Order: sequence, then structure tokens, then C-alpha cells
Amino acid sequence: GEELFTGVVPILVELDGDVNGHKFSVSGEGEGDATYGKLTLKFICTTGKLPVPWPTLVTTLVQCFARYPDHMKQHDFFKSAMPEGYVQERTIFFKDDGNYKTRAEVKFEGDTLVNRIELKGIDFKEDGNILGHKLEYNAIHGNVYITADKQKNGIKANFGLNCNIEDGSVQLADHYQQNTPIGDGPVLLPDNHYLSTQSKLSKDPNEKRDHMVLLEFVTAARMQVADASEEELSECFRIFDFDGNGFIDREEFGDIIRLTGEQLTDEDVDEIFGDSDTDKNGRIDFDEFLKMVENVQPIYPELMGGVQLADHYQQNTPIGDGPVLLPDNHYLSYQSKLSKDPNEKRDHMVLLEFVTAAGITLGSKGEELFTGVVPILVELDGDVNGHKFSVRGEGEGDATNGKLTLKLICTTGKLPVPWPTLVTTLLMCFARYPDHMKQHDFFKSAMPEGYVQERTIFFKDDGNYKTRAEVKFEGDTLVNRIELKGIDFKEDGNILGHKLEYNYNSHFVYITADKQKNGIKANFKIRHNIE
Ligand SMILES: [Ca+2]
Ligand SMILES: [Ca+2]
Repeated sequence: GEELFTGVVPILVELDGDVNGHKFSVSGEGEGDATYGKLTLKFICTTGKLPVPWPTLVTTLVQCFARYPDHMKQHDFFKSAMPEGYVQERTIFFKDDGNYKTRAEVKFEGDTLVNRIELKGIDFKEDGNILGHKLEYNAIHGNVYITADKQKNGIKANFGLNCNIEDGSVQLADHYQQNTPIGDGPVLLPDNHYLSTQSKLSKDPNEKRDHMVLLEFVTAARMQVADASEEELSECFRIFDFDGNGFIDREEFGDIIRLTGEQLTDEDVDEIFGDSDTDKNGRIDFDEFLKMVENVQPIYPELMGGVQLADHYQQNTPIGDGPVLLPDNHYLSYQSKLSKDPNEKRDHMVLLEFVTAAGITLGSKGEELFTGVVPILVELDGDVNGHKFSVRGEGEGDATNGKLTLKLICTTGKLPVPWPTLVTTLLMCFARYPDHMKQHDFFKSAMPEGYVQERTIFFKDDGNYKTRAEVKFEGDTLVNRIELKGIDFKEDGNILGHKLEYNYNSHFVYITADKQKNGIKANFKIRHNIE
């Protein structure tokens, strides 16, 4: 292997595509600067209008221009295969839509680096997010997780790539990648690492054709525990250890490891657990966790990278004196979707929550009010660092499917904090408890007359929220009335400086009884993505 990438290199890109019978060609040109991990490319659809969104093609349309730091040069397969080049193949699975299969040759032709690609797409929905042009033209980013494939003399890569849908929600594209060298000469076969990639999409004002301008940065990295503080490694362990007992069990690992990506089978999970549990005692201690972080490269970058932790401490008490169910220990699995009503002019959040109860092995009263689609009202008054605001919401809850849908409006103008920081504050009564767990649903048992739900939320390296809510029925409407006080926030921090992404991760909320207050309590870590 040799470095023809020491300076600036001219790039050509040619793609021929067919997605659901819709043919198209793309031609691009630009420059690559590997020493700074930089590309600049202008891409043109030569066949008129592109039948798919430009952001779906970014990854298909030259990773040999990655910046490999000096301590990682021995892991750069891409450059080592030059000038003869490599074959890059992918299958890209769009969530709830079709897939692309791609085959590219990336090689030198003279002193120009050329990417020649054929792409075939199938099973797309003609008015899906892809063929219906429903994605935003923003920016994409992600980590490309590389492992050696010694059998083919090359590498594999996987990564989930997110792209914003026009309604503010997120489209997932699951990438499976292979690279093999075109020639016979030696190549570097790397230890597990990843490419940290940020893509900037824009337009030329002077270009009439359907096109994309791309500025892109690609940097090689490898997670090492030596490069994180005790604090950070402890935080990361605690994401896994969500029952707070100091050790990671199999159920926990299964739950949390699947938040690092969508591409692990039940067997892959069993394997990682077995490999990490080096003393075979059925649990991952902290020393074992530290090895597991280096061996399974996605863990720290996906759970902790670019994340703002919010530590929640919660307590729920019945308003009534009627008897309630106090549960054995268990947890709630939360998935959340954030979107925008395109006809609401005020600052607002549409929130969809999926919530199921789990974590009791296998071996009513105010249930009934939830049989039952139930209308919800939400009222919050807030004060964060002296900044007052009110939120008013309405929607529906469906406990039989663990589903709720809410539209929330800031009635005082512009919300002085990001909507995602209020998601947890703005209805655990709409969780679906399995039939073997119905005796553990405190939340429904307190209805009709309801419960108080208090929290303290600690934003790491920033201020905290304190909340008090009453959740009760008034007639046939379920009402959540909340006061929120926030203090000690930094005016240029991630909260008051609005540097949190408009999306939401999945979480497991461990619930325990609090018999002395005749209720339940819970503490859990929320993970807000930064930017
Ligand atoms: Ca544990
Ligand atoms: Ca162990």
C-alpha cells in the first residue's frame, strides 16, 4: 500500500440507478483532501429530475479520503488498495420502505480518483418517503463501524443512517457494506474501528439542473477506555445497569445493546454477552464492561457520543385513599416519536409514545377506565432561570396498545428550552402491562381520583428541573397538570442555547415500590442527542 492521498486529489463520480423501474444517472466531480478528511463534490442528475431524494444517495455517491490519525495508519484498508482500487458493495434497507443494492468500483484512472456505481432499488412505496420526496435536504451524520473480513481480504461495515423526514420525524437507512480489493498486492486488514462522518448538503444558486453540493468530513477513530474519564465510563455502565444493582444482567444487556443499532440478531446478542462475561457468572461486572466497550466499538459512541444525559428521579403517590397496587420490581420500555403538525403556526410538539411493561419473568379496579381510547388534556406552567412559559396539550391514550398521541402548544410564544427536555414531564397510566403483570400497574389502580408525579431531573453539567404533576380523571378526560421550576442552567448550554436535536431515544424505566408513601419510585437516565 502507498499514499497517493498526501495532497489534494481530483474526484469523478458516475452512478447509474434503477429504483422501482425509475431509471436515472448521476455525474459528479470535485476534490478530496485526505490529510484533513475533507471532500467537496458537486453531483448532477443528468437524466432530468432525480426520482429519489438526494440524501438517500449520499452514502452511495469514496472513503479512501478518510483522515486516519497517526496512531491508526495501520488500519486504513481503503488507501492500501490504491491505485488498483476496491469494490464497494452495499445493501441499504430503508425502514418501512424498500432497499438499495449497490456495487461500485473505486479506483484511480490517471491522477483522478473515480467512483463508478450501479444501484438497484426494489419494493419501495410509490408514495413512500423515498419515491414521494418526503425527506429534508439538510445534513447527515453517523459512524461507519468497520471490521476485517480476512476470508475476502477486505472489510465489512455497518451503520444505521438517519435522515430527517419533512414532518420532523426520522427515516432510518440500515447499511450493510463489503469492500474487496481489485488487485492481488498486499492490503491492510484493520482492528475494529469506525469512520466518524458528517455530510453537509446545499445548492449552487447558478445551477438549473437537479443537483447536490456536498461538503463532507470523514475521520477514523477507535474507542479506547483510556480516552474517557471515570465519570464517563461510569455513566456508560449505568446506562446498561438500569436496575442500579451494580452489575449488567442478560435481560439488561439485551435491552440496551439494541439501542446501539438495529442490526443485531438474538444470536449476535448471546455471543457478545458470552464473550464479555469472561468469568462465566451470568453478569457483566465493571472490569468486563471496560473490555466489552473496546471490543464492541459501537457501545460508547452510540450511547454516550454527542449525548446530553438527564438523570430523572421520580416518585408517584395516590391522591385518593382507595386501595392501590404496589408493584414488584419491573420496568417500562419507552419508544417515542417527535413530529410537527405542518398547519400549526405556534411553537409546538406532536409526541407519540409506545410504552410496554416488562421485567417480571412469567413464573384491575381503575383498569376498565382504560379499555378504552381516552382523551387526554395537558397543562404545564414553567419557569427556567426566570424564563416563564406555558404549554397546553391535548390528545388520546390507548392503554390496550400502550399508545399515546399528543399535540402540545407553547401558549406563551417561543419555548425557552428544547421540546425534548419536556417529553418526560409532558402518562404512565397508558402503559400496556402484560396479563401476567396486571397486579403491578400502580398507575391505573390510582384512577379515577389519580396520582401525584414528582421529579427532579439533573442535566449533566447544567441545571435541573423540578416538577410536580397531578394525573387524574375529570369526567371522561384524563388530565395531566404540571408545574415546573428550573434553576442553575447555563445561558449558552445545550438547554437554554437550544442545541438538542428534535428527536427522542428509547429508554427503560425501572420502577420499584415505595410502600411508605403508598406508591412507586423510579430513577432513570434519559439521553438527548446534541445538535
Ligand atoms: Ca443491573
Ligand atoms: Ca462476569
